[PDB]
Amino acid sequence: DALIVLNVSGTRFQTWQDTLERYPDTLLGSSERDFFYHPETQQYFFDRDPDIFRHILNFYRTGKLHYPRHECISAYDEELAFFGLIPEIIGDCCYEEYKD
Amino acid sequence: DALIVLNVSGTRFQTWQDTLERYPDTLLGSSERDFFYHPETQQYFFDRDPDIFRHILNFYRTGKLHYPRHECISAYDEELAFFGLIPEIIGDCCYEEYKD
Amino acid sequence: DALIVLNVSGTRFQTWQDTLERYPDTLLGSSERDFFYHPETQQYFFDRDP
Repeated sequence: DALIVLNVSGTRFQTWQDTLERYPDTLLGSSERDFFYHPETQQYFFDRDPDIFRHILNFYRTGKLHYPRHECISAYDEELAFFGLIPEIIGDCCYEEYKD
Repeated sequence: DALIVLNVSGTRFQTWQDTLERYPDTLLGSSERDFFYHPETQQYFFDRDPDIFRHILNFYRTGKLHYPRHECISAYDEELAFFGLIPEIIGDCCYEEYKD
Repeated sequence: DALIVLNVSGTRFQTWQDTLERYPDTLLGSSERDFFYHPETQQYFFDRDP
């Protein structure tokens, strides 16, 4: 029973190994996180926008992702492409409004 | 009393013990808070997003809660279910807005 | 030249004395902040919505 502290260009978060590494297909669930890991400070630094990463954390928490309404799409698209998320699992209502 | 420094999937929050205990029938008021107690780190990890936790703490502050207009309802009702919070207590104007 | 760290039910912030105490009419600019001050932790705790 261990949880790690990972920071994304500022605000940090606490994640369990099983929750974060249950989707090996995405870069988050692979070993590339160790590339972003910084053992010198015991932190996993991603250096990205610290609001969409929160949505990705909620998605991994529940298995379903939602799209922020005030973060637009040309900021959401870049984050979902950099993080390698699947854009076809982002909720049901949120999927429709994001597509619209 | 004491301002317990607890973080919920990221940033931390502190609030008095009695203010937390004003709703003992809820998960936080009852002994489930001790079940989430982490004496090794002196925090109460809920594995829940801090955004909805802010509204939950606002509810534990007073007799009224408010629902923001932007975030999706699904995650909000999920957080309501996990915290054991009743859904017919979420303000009055915000209640009808959530209803529609 | 000194700035204080004040926390409001969680997330904390850094404020200069002149900026925070330039409006004495409001409770923030008065001495009641010392009532919310916690010298035991060197923090000014308000415990409100952040």
